[PDB]
Amino acid sequence: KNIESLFDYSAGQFEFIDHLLTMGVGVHFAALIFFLVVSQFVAPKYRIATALSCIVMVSAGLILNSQAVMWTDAYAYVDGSYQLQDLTFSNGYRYVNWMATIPCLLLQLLIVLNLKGKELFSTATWLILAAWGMIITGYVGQLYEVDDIAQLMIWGAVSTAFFVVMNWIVGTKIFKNRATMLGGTDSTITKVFWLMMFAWTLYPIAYLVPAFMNNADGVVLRQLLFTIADISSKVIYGLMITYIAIQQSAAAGYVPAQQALGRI
Ligand SMILES: *C/C=C(C)/C=C/C=C(C)/C=C/C1=C(C)CCCC1(C)C
Ligand SMILES: CCCCCCCC/C=C\CCCCCCCC(=O)O
Ligand SMILES: [Cl-]
Ligand SMILES: [Cl-]
Repeated sequence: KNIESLFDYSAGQFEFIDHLLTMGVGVHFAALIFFLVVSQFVAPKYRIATALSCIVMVSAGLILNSQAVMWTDAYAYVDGSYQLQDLTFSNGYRYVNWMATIPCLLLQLLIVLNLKGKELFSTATWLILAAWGMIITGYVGQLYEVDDIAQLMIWGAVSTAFFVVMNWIVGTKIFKNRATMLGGTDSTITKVFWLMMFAWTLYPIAYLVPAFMNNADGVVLRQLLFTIADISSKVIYGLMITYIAIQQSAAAGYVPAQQALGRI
């Protein structure tokens, strides 16, 4: 049902996609160790924001690892090209993983925004419901990326509605709570919003690839877009969230944070 299944791949195409996914695994697990070691310099009220980046690194790292092994399982070099064998490859498992990773990305944002108690629980709930609506409708949509492009588009429109409403909740909370933020991170959090808008918008662009580039090079482009988007939305984002957490920790008088920033 996926466009990947439609084509044979050149050695170049096949190896590049393998390299993209493998590099993706390496970057996320390398970043994992960074987040782990810097977590000790985060104050208790923010430390979970850094822990969530560790959780996202392993979650994303495992889905990329799984996609890479699925890629090599599904194809073999036969008569001059990589051709589909008995096992299958699908991006559908990415969508399932988003059900977990996207709530984690959203939660760590709410934490460094200094949301607490009732407002934190209510905002998280609405955000996660919006994200789940987006992911599920998008998942259904991509089941038709070969059979029914028109249906892919309509589910995509519904998904985009959830996306836009989710982004409005995010923007509203960021620009409202910006003032509460310490150590100059009221400025930094604004860049985080725009990083999110940019990186997350790459995913619906990837979703539309079967509509505007239905060929083997389109398959490569989609994996390339996922790689840019994953690294930006999880790793670069996590680094900024953790930077914000440490800076606010230091401004709040957390000595390990103050000492850590002092060494650099
Ligand atoms: C780390 C993974 C992330 C941040 C995934 C984000 C995914 C999206 C923003 C998905 C968006 C979609 C649409 C807005 C419409 C087309 C269907 C989706 C689910 C790809
Ligand atoms: C934050 C951005 C992260 C960037 C990750 C992507 C790094 C590698 C990017 C690709 C370089 C272009 C490779 C040339 C493609 C050759 C076409 C092909 O062989 O199929
Ligand atoms: Cl604290
Ligand atoms: Cl993920």
